[PDB]
Amino acid sequence: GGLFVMDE
Amino acid sequence: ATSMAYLPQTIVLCELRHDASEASAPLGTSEIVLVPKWRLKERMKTGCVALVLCLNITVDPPDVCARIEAWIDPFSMAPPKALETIGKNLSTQYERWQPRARYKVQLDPTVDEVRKLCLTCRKYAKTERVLFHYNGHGVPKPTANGEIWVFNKSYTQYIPLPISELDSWLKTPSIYVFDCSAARMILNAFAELHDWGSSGSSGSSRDCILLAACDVHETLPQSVEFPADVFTSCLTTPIKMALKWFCRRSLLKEIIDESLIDRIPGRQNDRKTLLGELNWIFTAVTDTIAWNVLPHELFQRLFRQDLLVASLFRNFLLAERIMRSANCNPISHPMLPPTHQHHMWDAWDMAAEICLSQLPQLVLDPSTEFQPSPFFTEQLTAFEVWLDHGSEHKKPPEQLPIVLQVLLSQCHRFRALVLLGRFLDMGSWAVDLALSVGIFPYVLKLLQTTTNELRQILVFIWTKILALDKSCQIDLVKDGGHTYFIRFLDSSGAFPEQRAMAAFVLAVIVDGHRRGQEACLEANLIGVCLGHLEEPLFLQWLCLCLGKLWEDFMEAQIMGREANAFEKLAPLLSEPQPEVRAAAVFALGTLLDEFDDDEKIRAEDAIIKSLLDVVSDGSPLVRAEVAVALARFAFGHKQHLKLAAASYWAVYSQCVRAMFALAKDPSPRIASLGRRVLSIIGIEERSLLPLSTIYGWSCGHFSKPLSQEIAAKREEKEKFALEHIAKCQHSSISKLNNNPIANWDTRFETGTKTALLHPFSPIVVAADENERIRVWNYEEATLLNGFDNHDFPDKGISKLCLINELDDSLLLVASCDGSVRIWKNYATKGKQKLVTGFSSIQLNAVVDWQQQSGYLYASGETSTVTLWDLEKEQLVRSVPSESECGVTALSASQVHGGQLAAGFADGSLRLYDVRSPEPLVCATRPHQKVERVVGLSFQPGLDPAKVVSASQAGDIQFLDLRTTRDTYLTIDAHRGSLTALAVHRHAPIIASGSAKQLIKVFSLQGEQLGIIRYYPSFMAQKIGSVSCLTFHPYQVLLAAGAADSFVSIYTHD
Repeated sequence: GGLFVMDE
Repeated sequence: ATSMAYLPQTIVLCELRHDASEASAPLGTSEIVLVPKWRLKERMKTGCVALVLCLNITVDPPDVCARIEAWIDPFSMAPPKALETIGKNLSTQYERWQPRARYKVQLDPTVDEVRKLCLTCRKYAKTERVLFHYNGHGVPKPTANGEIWVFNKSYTQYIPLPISELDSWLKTPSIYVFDCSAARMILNAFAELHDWGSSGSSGSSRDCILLAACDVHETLPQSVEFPADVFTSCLTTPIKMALKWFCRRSLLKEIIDESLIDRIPGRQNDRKTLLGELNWIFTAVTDTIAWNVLPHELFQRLFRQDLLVASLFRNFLLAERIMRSANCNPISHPMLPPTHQHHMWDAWDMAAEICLSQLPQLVLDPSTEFQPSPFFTEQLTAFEVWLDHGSEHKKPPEQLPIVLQVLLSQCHRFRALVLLGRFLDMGSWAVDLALSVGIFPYVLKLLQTTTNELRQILVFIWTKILALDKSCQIDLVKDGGHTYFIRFLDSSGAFPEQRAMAAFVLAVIVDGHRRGQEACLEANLIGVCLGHLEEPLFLQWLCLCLGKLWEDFMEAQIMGREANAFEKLAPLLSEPQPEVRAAAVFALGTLLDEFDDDEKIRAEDAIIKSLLDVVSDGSPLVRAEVAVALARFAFGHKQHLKLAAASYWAVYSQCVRAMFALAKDPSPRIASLGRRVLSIIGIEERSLLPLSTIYGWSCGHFSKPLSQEIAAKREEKEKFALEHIAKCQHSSISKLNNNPIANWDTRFETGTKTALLHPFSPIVVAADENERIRVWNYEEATLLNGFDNHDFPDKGISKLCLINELDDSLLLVASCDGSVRIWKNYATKGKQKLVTGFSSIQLNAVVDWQQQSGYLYASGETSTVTLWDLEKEQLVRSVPSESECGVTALSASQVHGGQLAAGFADGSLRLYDVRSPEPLVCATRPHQKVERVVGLSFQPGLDPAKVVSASQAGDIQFLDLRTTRDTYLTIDAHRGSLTALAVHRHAPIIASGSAKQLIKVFSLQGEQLGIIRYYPSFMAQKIGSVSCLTFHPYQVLLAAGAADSFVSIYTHD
């Protein structure tokens, strides 16, 4: 579950 | 008007648990298993990168101005320093995409140097992918023999490195970039390296991916607006290159200071900075094109698998566009359809312009007065436009990959999530589409967001995902997403429909998943659920959650006992909804698994008893569950239950009754379950146990989104009815036309025993003495269908009725043992399913259906009249008749709900108001022979008066019970042997039948309207059971049938 980053 | 008593709005047994033609789903059948296609676990990594650079500086090869490379002027530095920096720059340029990988550089190399470079890279990244970037600008073009060009030590000759040898040095998991003229040559060669076959596509086999700059004949640009490094600067520095191209072409260039593009503020990461927000739009734009352009399989391989390949193929679509302008057609090996001038680059062009203007004033001062671009709002609005108009399987929505990018930023997260659920709601196909785009992990990560703004949407999204693919269990537990929904159960955030979803989502997380069982068990999910047990869908699902939580996991089974779950579940076994009760039986059933008493024996006895109460339930759905829970119990207590079967052929003798009861259940799927239970005991290894179905059917509710013609044919029949009610009453009905309108041969050997004229169509239903059913048409002279109501050996017909006459009739068939079977589509030539079948009376059964109240009254040679509410499928009441002899006849008033008439074996007559605390209203003798009341009914009207009391004696006694006990009017139809009576529903008319071959018709005041005499067809002299007489319910037609083999219809001219 990844490829594009999410802000946290 | 008052005639709405004649015209009841109650519909019954037309719910989803009673479904029809292309779904045996209803229950008995197991749930529809799926096979997913979005499954590539191998998130591939490019571990090694091999940058080769063949540019002899100030040495044009003999196939010949722009000469910028990696954004460096190689003539500014002198050749060796130039080439050092380009080497580094170009590493850094790639490095930004896959920073956790090793980059090795080779500047103007020998073939030996390229051999080792490649050999070491393969040895470095064993299974991991290896990138081979090649740049042959200062060397000759690739050959038709498939050759890269390199050097010799002295730089005197150009040496051709053949592609075959490269392909042997690197291997399977690898990707090549070719920034050179005539680049196709290399791919055409690569294609010819291996023996054709080994795939079902254009021409592939391995995992060799290839990106080439231009076609075979073509040459890279010379114009100074471009660098030499165009393809590489598209692929590797896309944003910088995309804007520099935008200036030099579109706006004409000299207005906008082009060197501001180098000095764009912020970084590529912050979507709140102008650089990163531009970078984010580009990713979003490019990814979107790829998704719409490609198929599922190829897209997922290039654009979703390897962070580097994803980036290289995204950035390739920019090359597709830029290179096209410079007389160049780039090609990848997985070939991909034409990308340039898609309707989405338009959106990029617009966002770039709005950016590039702003850049002028943001340099004047770091004001950070950076208005976010509308792009992300605008596209989400285009997704709403799709969701209303054309919202079908009418090609995908196109904005879907952009909604996913929005989930990465709080800026539009809520409205994206909202619109995503809106999209997910329209069916599994949409969930399949979402999960193809790659929604799963971002929506999964959001299960650590405390924002209560979101949660009601997140539960709805996770409901829909788990409704399709059960298998997400494993991830949800592994990240601790199970806690999210357990909160939501206990949350003060209202709405129990949202909580059923929460309970369902947990049911699926737990379902056959001991890691999920344990992790929910720790999280007190028993306690949470049992707290709520003190709305129906929510109750249904609270039980199914618990049922799954105990199932075969005995630590939870114990926790449930000492949390007194039996004490809180068992009261749902009485609930009006079968769906609740069946789910309640499931939960108690899964709590299972000489003279001894430990904690559990007390529970397991108290359980089975409370389940055995529900063995005789009026819903198959429930009985199916009770039989499964009995099978479970039976497995563990073979020892006892065999000894119980010995003496029959404490609580174990109760079970064996119920097994044989189930074995001879009407509904054959319940029957064949009871026969399974019997075989588990040894009357005629876990794998033999039948499996509960209630969970599986309920789950189908969610995988399904969360009319006018219904009322059309409803009012059709009501108009016809009202008109023909009046026409029955107000017509001066003349004498009977003895000329019949049929004498139909059933081929019933013993003959016809009961019949039933259809209101709104030209149909007769008849019944044999062994319950064969025909559907004869009288206007066509044709059969419509045949039957065998139940295959059991003991036959015997009691009643035919219609149910829901006002919208698609269902045929009720009462058997003399009190079994009641309701059929859909009986009028169709073969297709006719048993909707529901239960056993009233728990003998000579008599039955009556009262559409007004939804009640089915039933009794016979018993002390009690038993009442069934078919909306609930529940035995609502046992009224004692108070007679000490048999109920021979039973009529329910159509006008007055609850009220009931009953004729008796001793000639007696009784009213009941079944809704009263004392139900017997009055009890009157009328006619005085002490022979049985063959037939009775309420007078055609709107009062509690009664035709009634045709006795077998022969007298048809009329009476009004508001005023006096004795008879209003007597008619002596027959000297003995009254075999049947027919009273009309609205027309003032009746008829009676004799065992002396004879039929008679009377006005309601009692005038001989006509005699008929059924003659025998051979000299048996046995027309002694003129058993069926029955009027049409809206016209004056008379059907009639005997102990011969004919059903003749008459009228009144």
